[PDB]
Amino acid sequence: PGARAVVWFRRDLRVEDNPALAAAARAAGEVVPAYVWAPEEDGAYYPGRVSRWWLSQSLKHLDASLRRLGAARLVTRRSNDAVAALLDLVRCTGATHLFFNHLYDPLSLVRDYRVKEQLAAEGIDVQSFNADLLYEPWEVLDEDRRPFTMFAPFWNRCLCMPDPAAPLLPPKRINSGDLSRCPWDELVFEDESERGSNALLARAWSPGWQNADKALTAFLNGPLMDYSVNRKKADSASTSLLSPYLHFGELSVRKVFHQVRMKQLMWSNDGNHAGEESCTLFLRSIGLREYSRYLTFNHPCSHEKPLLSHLRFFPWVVNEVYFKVWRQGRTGYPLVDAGMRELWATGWVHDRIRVVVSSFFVKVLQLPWRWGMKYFWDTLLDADLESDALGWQYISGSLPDGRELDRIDNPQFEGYKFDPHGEYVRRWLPELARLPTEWIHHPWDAPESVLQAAGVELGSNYPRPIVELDAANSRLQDALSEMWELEAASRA
Amino acid sequence: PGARAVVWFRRDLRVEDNPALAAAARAAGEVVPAYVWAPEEDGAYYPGRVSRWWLSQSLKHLDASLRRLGAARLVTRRSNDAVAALLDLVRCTGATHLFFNHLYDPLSLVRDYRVKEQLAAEGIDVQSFNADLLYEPWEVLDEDRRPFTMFAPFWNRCLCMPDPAAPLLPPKRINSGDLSRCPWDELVFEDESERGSNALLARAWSPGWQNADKALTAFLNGPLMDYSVNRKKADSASTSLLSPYLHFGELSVRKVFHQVRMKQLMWSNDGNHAGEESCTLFLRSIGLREYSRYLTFNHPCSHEKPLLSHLRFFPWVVNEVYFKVWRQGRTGYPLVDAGMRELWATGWVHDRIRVVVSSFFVKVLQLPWRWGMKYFWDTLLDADLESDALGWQYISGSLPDGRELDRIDNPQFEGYKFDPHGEYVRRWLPELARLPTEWIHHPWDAPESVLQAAGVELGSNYPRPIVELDAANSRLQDALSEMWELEAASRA
Amino acid sequence: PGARAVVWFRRDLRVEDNPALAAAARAAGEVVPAYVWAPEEDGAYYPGRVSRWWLSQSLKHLDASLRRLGAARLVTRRSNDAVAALLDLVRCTGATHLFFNHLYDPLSLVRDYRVKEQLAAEGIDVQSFNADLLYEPWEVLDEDRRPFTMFAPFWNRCLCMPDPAAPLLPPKRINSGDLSRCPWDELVFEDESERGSNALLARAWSPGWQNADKALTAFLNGPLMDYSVNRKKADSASTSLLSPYLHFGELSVRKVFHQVRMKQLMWSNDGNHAGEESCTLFLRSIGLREYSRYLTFNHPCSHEKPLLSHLRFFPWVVNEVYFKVWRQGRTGYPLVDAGMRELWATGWVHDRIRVVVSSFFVKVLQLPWRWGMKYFWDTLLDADLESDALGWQYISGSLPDGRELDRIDNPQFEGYKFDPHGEYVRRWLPELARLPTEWIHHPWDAPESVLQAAGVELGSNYPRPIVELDAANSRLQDALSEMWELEAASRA
Amino acid sequence: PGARAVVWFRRDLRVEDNPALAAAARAAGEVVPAYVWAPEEDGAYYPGRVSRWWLSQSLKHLDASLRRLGAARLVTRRSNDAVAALLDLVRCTGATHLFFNHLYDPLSLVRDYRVKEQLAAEGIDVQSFNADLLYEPWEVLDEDRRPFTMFAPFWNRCLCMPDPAAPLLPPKRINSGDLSRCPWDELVFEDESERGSNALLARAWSPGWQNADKALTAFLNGPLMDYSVNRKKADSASTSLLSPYLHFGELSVRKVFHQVRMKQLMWSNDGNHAGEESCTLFLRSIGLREYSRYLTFNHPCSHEKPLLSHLRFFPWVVNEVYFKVWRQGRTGYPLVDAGMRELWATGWVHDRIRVVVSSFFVKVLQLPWRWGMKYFWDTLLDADLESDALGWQYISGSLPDGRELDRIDNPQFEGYKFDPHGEYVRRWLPELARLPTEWIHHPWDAPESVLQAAGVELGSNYPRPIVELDAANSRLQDALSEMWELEAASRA
Ligand SMILES: Cc1cc2nc3c(=O)[nH]c(=O)nc-3n(C[C@H](O)[C@H](O)[C@H](O)COP(=O)(O)OP(=O)(O)OC[C@H]3O[C@@H](n4cnc5c(N)ncnc54)[C@H](O)[C@@H]3O)c2cc1C
Repeated sequence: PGARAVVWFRRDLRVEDNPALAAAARAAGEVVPAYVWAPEEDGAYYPGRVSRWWLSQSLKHLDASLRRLGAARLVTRRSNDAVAALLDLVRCTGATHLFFNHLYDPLSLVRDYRVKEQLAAEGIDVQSFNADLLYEPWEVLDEDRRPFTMFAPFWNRCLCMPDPAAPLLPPKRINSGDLSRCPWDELVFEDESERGSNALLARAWSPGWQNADKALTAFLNGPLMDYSVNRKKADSASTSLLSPYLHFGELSVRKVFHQVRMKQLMWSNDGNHAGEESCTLFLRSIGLREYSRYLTFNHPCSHEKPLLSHLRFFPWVVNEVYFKVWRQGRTGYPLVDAGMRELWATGWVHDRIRVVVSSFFVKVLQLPWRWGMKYFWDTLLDADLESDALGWQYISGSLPDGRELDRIDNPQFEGYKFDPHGEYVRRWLPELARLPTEWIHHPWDAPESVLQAAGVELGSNYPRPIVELDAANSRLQDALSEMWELEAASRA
Repeated sequence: PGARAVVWFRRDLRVEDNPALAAAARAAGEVVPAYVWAPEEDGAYYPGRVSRWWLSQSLKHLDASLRRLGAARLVTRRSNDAVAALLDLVRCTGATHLFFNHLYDPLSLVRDYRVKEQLAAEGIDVQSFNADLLYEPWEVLDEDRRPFTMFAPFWNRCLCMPDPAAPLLPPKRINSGDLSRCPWDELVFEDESERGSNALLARAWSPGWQNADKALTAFLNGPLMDYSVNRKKADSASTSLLSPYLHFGELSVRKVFHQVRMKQLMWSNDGNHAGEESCTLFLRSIGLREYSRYLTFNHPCSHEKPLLSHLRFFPWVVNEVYFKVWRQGRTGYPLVDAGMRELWATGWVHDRIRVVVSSFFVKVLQLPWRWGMKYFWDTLLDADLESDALGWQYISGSLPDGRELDRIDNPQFEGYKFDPHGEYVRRWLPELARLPTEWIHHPWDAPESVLQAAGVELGSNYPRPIVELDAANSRLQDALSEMWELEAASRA
Repeated sequence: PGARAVVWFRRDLRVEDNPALAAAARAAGEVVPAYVWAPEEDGAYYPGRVSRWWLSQSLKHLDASLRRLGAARLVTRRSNDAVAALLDLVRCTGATHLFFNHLYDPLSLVRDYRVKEQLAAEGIDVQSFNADLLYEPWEVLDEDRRPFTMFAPFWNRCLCMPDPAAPLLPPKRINSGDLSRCPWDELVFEDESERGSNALLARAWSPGWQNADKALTAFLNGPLMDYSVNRKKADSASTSLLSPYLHFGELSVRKVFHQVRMKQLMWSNDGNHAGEESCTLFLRSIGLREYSRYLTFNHPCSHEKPLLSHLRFFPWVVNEVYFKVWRQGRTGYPLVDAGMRELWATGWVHDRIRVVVSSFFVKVLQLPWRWGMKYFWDTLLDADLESDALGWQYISGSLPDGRELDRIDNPQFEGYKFDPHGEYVRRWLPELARLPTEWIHHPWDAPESVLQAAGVELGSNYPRPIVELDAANSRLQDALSEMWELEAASRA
Repeated sequence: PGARAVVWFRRDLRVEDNPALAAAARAAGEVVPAYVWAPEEDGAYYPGRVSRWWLSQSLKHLDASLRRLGAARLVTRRSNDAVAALLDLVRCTGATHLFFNHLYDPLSLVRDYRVKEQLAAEGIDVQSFNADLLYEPWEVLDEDRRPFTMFAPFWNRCLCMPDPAAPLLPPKRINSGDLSRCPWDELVFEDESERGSNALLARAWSPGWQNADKALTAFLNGPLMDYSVNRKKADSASTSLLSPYLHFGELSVRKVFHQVRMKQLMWSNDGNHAGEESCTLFLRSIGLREYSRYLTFNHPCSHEKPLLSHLRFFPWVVNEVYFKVWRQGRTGYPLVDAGMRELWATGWVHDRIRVVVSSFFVKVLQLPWRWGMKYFWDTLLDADLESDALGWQYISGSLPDGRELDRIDNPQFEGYKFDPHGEYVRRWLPELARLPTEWIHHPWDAPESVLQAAGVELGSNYPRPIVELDAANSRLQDALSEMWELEAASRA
């Protein structure tokens, strides 16, 4: 009751199960809540074109959700320096207590300490807890006090760890203080050119604290049960579609764990024997994110010692027109192309068809992986540098469990794994909507009298394949050899 | 991992959010679970005819749910002495740790201590926690350290108390020990005469750990939202139908609180302004049970100083044929009679039409309230002596907030409150299915040429009213006067 | 275009597939439509208490349906003489052409001729066609030019007869003439006492031209398919519920034949092999009505030579209290009693449980069948003297295919045929809602310690059986013997 | 019963409401049914690539539907001469009576007479009736005995004509004769190259006698009611999707008229005031087909005096690469291009977006209309030369009510009429899935900094517009002038 504590959140835009919210209305009795936007010294790089578009709309949905729970306001202050914003706030607000939530990424790994040291020097009682992750990366260890180099045992230990915390209920209702009229900077998240041509994201995606709580609750009832068989299939709504919601924290990662585990229970005693297997498998898929946070917290992943050091001595072509063809739906490889048409039509693509397009980048285009990550970063809603780094490691050699860099997936039966009747291609790629599915991911291989049976005439409708696959798969093996050849040269 | 702890539950038949289960598989690594049946020295009285029928079926649904989570068995041991059964068990099981769950009733208020003292003397580490109640009755107090004499402020304080514990998730999976073959007594819950004629309960009710978890989850989606308006209406599925499930603990009382409070959240930001009011009102209705546990823990309610002391000097007629007519659907009062036909057809009746039949017992029949409670006890599934005592206090004078003993409700517009179009009567009472609803709860008052317009001919179809209301409502006031007259006589 | 023809309908209240409507707006170009109410010389007897209640509401639904198709009015004229009403109309209307629809019953068999002879004498061109029946009773004959004495071959011939006429579409839209203000008598259909206590019929039934068109269309989709198995079961919505609609003509009897036969088609090629059998069986059930019209047209059934001549020399008890117990739910026989509670609660009962109550009248009560028919006539909505005569013949000896008069059905497994789990009894008869279903139709036979297991105490709840079955089944056989004994006496 | 009559159908593949079927099992008592395939002297031209694919599958669905109704067989005989096939049949079958159904097209206008003259000379009683059309083209006339030159009054008269015949019910069940083993030629409908790449038609369309009966019955319940507003909108399932079914006769054109008109009735009395307007409007849309049959029966439309005589002296460019771009989705005009991607992906496109692509052919490509019709003929399922001629007349000058040839529709607000939010484009044309809908049908006009806001880069993704619209709309007006200029030259 003493003063007005304040919470400042960045990737925990939710009012349910927000320890920071449950801490501020737990010492103080006046709680004003804030978000800051110092992007320049958020450091290169930024959040990307669409990761903004989402972020703006979440805030709106946080502001008018916040306002309802307790009429202040979401107080928007933009500055050159983050640390020197909460100081701008704390005098402004007239507050003695700043509470927020942890963030594990490198770019804000150090920021929190220097929002602690600079703030503790002003006797301000900065404190922050854990709502973004399920098992705190420093909470899990390795037989005697070491780390995990693979996924397998990190999860297998986590499984018979204890149960992680049930989600806290929201506060009853909260209240401001003087919205003095202290710091109302309206925020700029999108450039004015791509305002209109952004919003079609809203036709396929609907961001928000609320909208994410039902994003999950409508997954459990439906797509969950027959998920174990279909998680690989990309031609249907086979997956949670819940990842940007979980990126920004709009959905509590242990709300879900509680709910999933519950459904498993009911299904077991229901006698549904494939609901449990489906239900365990999902949990592992959430575990992948938990490991992502673990790996960046465990390994440097900062400046320089890069994530993909070990391709340092790799020779790839710096070709800026191959990349543009990749950027769009014109490579020649339909699986890659449907994915590529969807990413940039809608801002999300199935996991398994991320690998096929992201492998295709490094593997057969032999182009600098930095280029891919930026486009990914720029054009994805569910972009965390953390799990999207992990996804670039897995896919290209690195991770001891990640798949073989030396092997180029053959699209025809990597396409039967992920699109068996071939109707993923042909919701995005109707140019070839009619060529039968034997070789819908092949069109080159298939005979020239069948192409005409279904009006694909590569070079009018659907373009001939960039880099005819055989001779990149040669040249990767030579390229890998120079890697091996010149890493032992500078092992001297 | 050291030995085999054991849990013994009585009114907490559930595997989710069972601290006892989460305690035994938390010291020990072998967990066998048990239930005992010493009814003779469970003390007069028993659990009643149907409260058994439910109990048997729950166990079955606990045994084969227990078995699946971890194949032992539900170990059934019947004895003359309860205390001397766990000793029979602990040697048998070869166990060092007995954990169970609290029960607040008087009949087992003392038992737990003497399952502690006798068990602590054998160095056995008896311990037990809180899963049956939401706010522990000793956790709430009164300004300076006193108690609550009404409902109003007990809840109003509880509301801005803290949030009560989120429900614990079930254990992953558990395991026996040697089901030596140590104590398998098969249990007798129903007499063999009323076996067949019991089970129609199963057509309207379906007991079980599981069945209760979906009893709730199908309430939230449907009847919850438009509950604030309809909680009084008894002609539709206006209520949770969730009370026997919550009596035996099959549904966690703070599973529900979490879920309710959540729905309130989503509805508030949904803009549904009547979902919140509906959602708060339900919560109070759960609060009524919490107060029930509070009142019995607070006030003696034991041997003798009875719950309804203050009718001690009341003169009622000991008439055993009035009671039999009450027992069935033949009183003459249709509201009372539909309720009475339903209680004994199905084992549950709406709250608000419990008061009309339970008032009718004390008020116009002027019959010994003990008689009512036993039938209630004998014929209800959702029978706890605790809340069903509280419901007999409220209804007859006692509780400072309970309604006036001196006033006899007039059935005609107490029937419009609770059955406005009159279709509760006429699902149970079709003898008069056709007399229009102006006076469907009246039939006496209504004119003798209308009775014939709808073929009620009181004394063939639907019997003339026992004790024509006017002259019991006289005689209660005289009866109350002798109470007042002879309580001041023995205030000498 | 010449003048204003007029249509007058009595048991064809519908605007679709009404040849009379399609004839008047086919010579004339002005069409006014009318209904008359001469009940006194409609002849004893009347239409019964509820057959009115329906009739009033149909007219209302014809008047405002008529008005919409073409704003006149339904013109209501009540008179002592029917014939002298259309003369009152024709001058009034200023009309040259009166068209209506055939009615096959005896009471209006002669009326139509003397609405022809008296009207043809005034040079008025009376004409009328066929919309009430499917195969015109004079259209079907017997090998060489004879009649049918059983059902079996009447239908078997009708089956490979030709297809009967598809239903005509309604007129586009029609128009009056001067609603001069010529004959507006408002009509009296119900006595003012039983106005209010009639309408609960509206809760279970909803009469009307329109409401009947969807009464059918919602039958085909649902209850039709699994009708072949369930037509006998009375515990569910196993049947069309379409008979009063079809009595008054609100549903075209060959609209349905077309629709049924269509569904059979689609199901056959659907591969549904039980939809065809179900679909044929329904058709026979409609055939029963067609035969009814045939039998009254074929056999005198008029004044006197009564339908049940051959029980003329039968001795039954004239007891007016047995009949009153029958009238209500108090006989002692639950199957009979549920039916009896439903008839008079709602105005319709399943066919198969009509026989059990209507047999019970003649067979074990041995009471004058006239008494039953009047109550049936008075309390049924789907009352045509035509098919409800046929149903009294079939059930009591007469019809060569009707079941044996000498045999009294034993209620226990006539009740398993028609109510196998026993939940028909116990939606209407909840007094015994709890006694298990082994002997729910028996209660006498079942042991006195089970009655108490389920609180039936015959003589408080559910009354002991009138005429304990054995000794009526004796006495029918003696009664039948005196019939046989004294028919051969007056074969002298 | 005398002999085996035979029916031969060509564009009436249905067993319900097939007068030919109802005629053969009405003189004869043995009925064998047949279809012939003489395509060479069916005359140029053929039926097109997909009109076959449908036709094969219908037969299959007729053969095994025929077989079930009555086990013969559909007897498939292919010949050089049609007339000399039924002679091959009639001896073969040993039959005296050949009945079929009328076809109004020119190519078989004469065939029927010379399947009559050659067959009547062999004393064979050829006869055939009317099942393909609703009002027989010789049944409607013009004030005094003339014809109709516009649609408007042809329908307005037809409306207050009489009601056309209700649909006949199928036969009960029929039977062969000796399937001697007389003429079983298996039929070739598709070339073996385009077998596989044809069938995806089956994913969007499902042909068949049966499948068409439910194609309609699921239209009435849903899309019918809100059809009056949405018939123009092409972005949803706004229309019957019932036209190929109605082309081949699989759906009876007066089954539907009956059903539609019925729904109108129920909606009127339902009070739905927009169901009637919607229901009338559909009927007119069926009327368009009726007029089509009328126009070809009325006007020569044969050899030579072509349908589009009056563009005889029109100069268009014979350019075979403009046409190929049209053939596919690459014109530059998104509305045109989505349509063009759908036609050839799926074999059907909305009516209103047929005009925009078919106008675009004649109007801005200024290419020979013959070229369009063949592709239409080749790639449509719902291809009748009859109504698809009429649709080419209407769209290009001809029909006195058809729209102005001189005016080129401006795509931007012809696209708001037909695709208001722009989601038709972007189910077929996702290359531009993201450019906002202000100018999704414009992409040229819209500014070069917005193209980049949504990654359209015309010349990588979605190609720059063939013939930049302005200067075809110039050149049509010059082209029209030479028409006018050189028709008056040869009016000399
Ligand atoms: C004469 C009388 C007798 C009663 N006997 C019992 C009994 O034997 N067992 C029992 O659980 N409740 C009893 N109650 C309380 C209340 O009527 C029942 O909880 C109600 O019948 C349950 O219906 P429900 O499932 O729709 O509860 P809901 O309205 O759906 O809400 C669920 C919770 O409401 C609680 N509740 C609501 N009202 C009360 C109340 N007055 N007192 C205590 N709890 C309340 C119940 O514990 C229940 O768990 C009695 C009330 C009266 C007036």
